[PDB]
Amino acid sequence: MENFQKVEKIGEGTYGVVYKARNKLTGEVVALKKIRTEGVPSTAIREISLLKELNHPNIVKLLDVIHTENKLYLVFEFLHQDLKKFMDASALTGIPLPLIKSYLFQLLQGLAFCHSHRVLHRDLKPQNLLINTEGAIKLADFGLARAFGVPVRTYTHEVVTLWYRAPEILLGCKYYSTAVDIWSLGCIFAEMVTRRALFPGDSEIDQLFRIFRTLGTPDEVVWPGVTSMPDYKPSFPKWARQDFSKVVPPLDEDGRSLLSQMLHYDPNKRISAKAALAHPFFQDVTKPVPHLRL
Repeated sequence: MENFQKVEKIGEGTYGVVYKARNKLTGEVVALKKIRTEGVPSTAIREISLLKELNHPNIVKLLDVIHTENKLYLVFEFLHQDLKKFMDASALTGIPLPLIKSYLFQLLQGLAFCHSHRVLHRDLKPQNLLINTEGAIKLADFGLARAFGVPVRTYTHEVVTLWYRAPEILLGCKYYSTAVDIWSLGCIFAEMVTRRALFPGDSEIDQLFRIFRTLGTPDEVVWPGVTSMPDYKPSFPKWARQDFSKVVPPLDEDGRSLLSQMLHYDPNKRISAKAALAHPFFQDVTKPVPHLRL
């Protein structure tokens, strides 16, 4: 809009270009996201308006929803870097465990908040986890997936990553529960620790099979009702579960215990954000300052 001066392009978003901009009135710097045409369905407008109310220290603040000239612009709080870039920058040495714990702890607080309001993300990934120089990490784009379905490709034709997608989604479950977000966060937790994506699938079946080879092909024992899901196939190969000691070294026993609970197949058995915050893994949690060189 005319009220904002585009400083620069932050990157390509799921729904449209993302710009760093300055409000010509408050002088504040923000993140402007254009959402991609008939006239914007009232459903999306109402949903997004509700998002302006779910405010939390670990949720990127939605400053304004600008709907003008039949176009949508979301104005968000600006943060200088995302977890994906931070992880890439810390490849040689890896994010210190204390910071990993702090980040997971804060992220769970964010999920617990949104989940308590029955709002889920559905597309959590390192790219939408933002951090600042003070040791904070925040979840970006929360609640947008429900307002605008998550596409296979972005407006730039970029392939939306499947790496953090929960198995119930891959198996065709039409109704998502807050458990999908815990799954994603579990995958992210494992990636920060090992410095390598847990399940880097490059297709839905490849993603599903990578999960199967690590956690074992799910059956009626560990996941009641799984064999009756839309995309389940009795012909799926049968792989045996691997031991977490092999999956995420050198994560200690508390970490492995919590990760296992965040990666449970049955969405109903998967640990909640609230319960995870009480896990012994966070007994010695602190808030370290990450070293960022902007």
